[PDB]
Amino acid sequence: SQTVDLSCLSGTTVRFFGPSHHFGGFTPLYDPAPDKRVATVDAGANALFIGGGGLNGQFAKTLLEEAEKHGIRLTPEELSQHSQRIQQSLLRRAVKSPGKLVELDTGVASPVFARSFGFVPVVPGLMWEESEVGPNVGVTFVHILKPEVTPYGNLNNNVMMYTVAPSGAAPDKTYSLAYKTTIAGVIGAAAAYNDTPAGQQYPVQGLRLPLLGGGIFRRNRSLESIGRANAEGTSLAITRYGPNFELQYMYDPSNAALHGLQEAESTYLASAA
Ligand SMILES: [Br-]
Ligand SMILES: [Br-]
Ligand SMILES: [Br-]
Ligand SMILES: [Br-]
Ligand SMILES: [Br-]
Ligand SMILES: [Br-]
Ligand SMILES: [Br-]
Ligand SMILES: [Br-]
Ligand SMILES: [Br-]
Ligand SMILES: [Br-]
Ligand SMILES: [Br-]
Ligand code: NA
Ligand code: NA
Ligand code: NA
Repeated sequence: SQTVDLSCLSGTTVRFFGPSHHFGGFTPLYDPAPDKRVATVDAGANALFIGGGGLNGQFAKTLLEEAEKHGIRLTPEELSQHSQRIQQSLLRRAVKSPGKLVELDTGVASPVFARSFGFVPVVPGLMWEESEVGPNVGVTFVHILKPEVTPYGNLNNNVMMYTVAPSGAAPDKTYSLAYKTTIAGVIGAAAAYNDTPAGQQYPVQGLRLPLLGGGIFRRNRSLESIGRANAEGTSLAITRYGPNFELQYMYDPSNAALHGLQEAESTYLASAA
């Protein structure tokens, strides 16, 4: 990988991953010997389950494999239904206190989650058409994982996030608004989490991100337009919340997130001329 500080993100450290040793080069969600706590952001489904294909399926696999090692009986179907129930409940609570981090009651049982939070920057569907961007867009969840499903048994791998990105089929104007809102929810939820009691003990020191909306959600939208939305949304979210953590972009052979940030960086260099 290559790591640089971006002036257009107020000096935030960004790590751009190259191809991994794995088939297809995909970046692992969690590392075997991390020296800081990097929360990886699931490109979630509108229906809020952990499962299915792509990156969301890789999160399911990671959690299911750790559970199996610990002798926890947890099927993919149980994980899908459970994570959906938890996150539906968090979404309901978050919509009732929009723009605030909300926490699920600690009395709720979970085989995977020790503590769970939700955040909507604005009520989904209030400022855009759900028929265009899709349901539940902009919600981000933060989960502290139970030790028994924490990758490598390493405490620095005990936080995941889960975010619902807009559909690429939406018109440009509303897509840009929904996308910027979504990135605000990602950075804002993590920054807010770091101001909770749980976050004092387990601070998030980096985010590991895909290009959100860049998989099956993009439909016929160009990766270029999505990289531009990500660069603008990330710049704005960092201006709002001033997070201390670094950003990492998982390997993408299109380099779409990278290209969006490169364009914004050069523009920033020229902003006084
Ligand atoms: Br690797
Ligand atoms: Br490592
Ligand atoms: Br849905
Ligand atoms: Br399933
Ligand atoms: Br709102
Ligand atoms: Br909605
Ligand atoms: Br917002
Ligand atoms: Br807390
Ligand atoms: Br996607
Ligand atoms: Br944009
Ligand atoms: Br922070
Ligand atoms: Na759905
Ligand atoms: Na599945
Ligand atoms: Na996504």
